Parts: sequence; structure tokens; C-alpha cells
Amino acid sequence: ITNLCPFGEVFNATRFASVYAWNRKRISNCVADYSVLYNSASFSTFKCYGVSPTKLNDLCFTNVYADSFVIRGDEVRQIAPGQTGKIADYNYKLPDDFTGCVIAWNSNNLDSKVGGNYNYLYRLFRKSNLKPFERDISTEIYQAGSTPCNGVEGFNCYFPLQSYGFQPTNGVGYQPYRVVVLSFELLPATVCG
Amino acid sequence: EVQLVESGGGLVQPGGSLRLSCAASGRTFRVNLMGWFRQAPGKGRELVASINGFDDITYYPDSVEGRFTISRDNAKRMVYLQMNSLRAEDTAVYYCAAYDSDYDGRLFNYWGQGTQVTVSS
Repeated sequence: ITNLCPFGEVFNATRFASVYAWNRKRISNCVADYSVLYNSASFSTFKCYGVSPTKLNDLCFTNVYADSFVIRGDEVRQIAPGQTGKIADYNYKLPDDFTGCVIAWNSNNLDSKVGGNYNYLYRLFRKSNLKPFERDISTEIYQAGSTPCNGVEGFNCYFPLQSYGFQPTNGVGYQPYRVVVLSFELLPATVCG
Repeated sequence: EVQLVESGGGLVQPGGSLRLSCAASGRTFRVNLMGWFRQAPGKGRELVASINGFDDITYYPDSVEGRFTISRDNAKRMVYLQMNSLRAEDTAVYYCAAYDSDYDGRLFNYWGQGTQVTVSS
């Protein structure tokens, strides 16, 4: 008796994390079922970099990681290697040698409310870009001008986060999209197929 | 309107502990993320802790991380800050901050009156 990876808890989770605070789940010591991944739902994006989906069953990985977050459709093109933008630079950056998969699906029926669902946030400004798989969760005000800021919001001092006003009538590009990135570590390997 | 009413917080002994609470009343916030601030006499307003209520994610600045902790009670609209091993440096006024969003999405901040806490021998 050897349990299976908790992929349903990741994909079929009731609520997803904000992109700035993307959630991560380590997947070790299990036997993964990738068949249930494809045809259990309809995804609007399924792209794998450096790995083959037919050979996933025939490969054994040491440490798998399932990152999850929510963004708008327009930004789904930033969850890939060597991409730039607000999401790729200040929220979730994937390395150039990414060896994994990126899945994403529309979620306007859960993550958008009439009048705007402002619970999902994203970072606008940082002093620097995010290293690959780095998470910044700080809420210190951003110094956007020559005048330093003293923990008080004001002229040229802005809060680093902003809310996605996800409405059910928005355009498909501005609608919420749940994203799941499967990273594959290679190094005793406790994951298989 | 909105009003953050802060209770708890008085006089403590160095090395002691203390729990502050803050209760919001008024219009429900478009976002669930709050924080505590600390203004010492002769210093600027400092960030002590911030909690995201939509998520289970907390943020503490490097000044005080392993000593203070922030929690929330969503049903009661309460937010708490427990401080342990309090030192004389911690003497200050602690303020409540409830963040909201405008139609544009830019986040602003509602403030509470603040409660004073002093750590003297």
C-alpha cells in the first residue's frame, strides 16, 4: 500500500492563492497518476518545457513541486521561461532551465464577483526582480521617488500590491485564471508513475 | 463608515507578554488584509506585523519576527497581536490598519485610534 500524490488537493482546491503569495506543495514519496490530470478537467493551457508527457510515467523524479496561483488571462503568457512583465518580474519567475509543466484554466465561475472580487492581489513595484521561484510577501510601502518614505503612504510612496477587480462580465483576457506549475527535481527518487 | 477600535495594552514588565486586540465596525472591506503599526516617541510609524485574511500568510519585518505574532478572527472581525519577551525598546503606541480597495483597485488604509503600551521596570 503506497499512497498517491495529492494532486486533487492542488488542482481541485476550493480557493487558490494570490499570485504574489503563490502557494507551493512538495510532492515526495508517492506514485503519481497523470492520466487523471488531463481528462479530469478542460485546461486552456498545458505546456511542458524540457520534459515529455508520454515519458512522465516512464521517468522517476526526486522532488516534485506544485505551485499554484491566480492571474488574469493576459498574464498566463508570462508563466514561462524567459518572460518579463509584472507577474514574471514581481510575482512568479520561472528559470530559463525550467524542467516541468505549466497548466492553467479559466476560473470566472469561482474567482470573480459582481462589482469586483478584490481578494486576489498582485505586486506592482519592487526594488529588483524576483529570482526564480522566489516569493515576496512583504507589505512595506514602495519608494517610487527621490524622497524616502517613512512607512507612510503618500506622494511617490505607494503600497506595493493592487487588487484584480475580477468581475463575471469582464473579457476573457481580464478574467481570472487558475495556474498550476509542476516543477521536476532530479537528484533516491520517491516519485514515479 | 469604518472604525477600528483597539482594546488591550497597558503596562507590562520587561520580559513579559501582552496581547492587543482590534475590532472593526462599519462597511465590510473589499479586501481582507490588516496589520499592526508601532509609533515610538521620537520615531516614525513602523510596521510590526501584517496578516492576509484571504490567505493564511503573515509577514513580519526583520526588526521583530520571532517575538511578535499576528492572528485574526474573521467571524468576529477581530485582529490580535501577541508580543512576548517585551523589552523597554517596545514602549510605543500600537495602531490598527485595515486595508481596502478603490474602484480602480489601488489599496488604501483605514486607521484605528491606537493603544499605548509601556515596558518599564
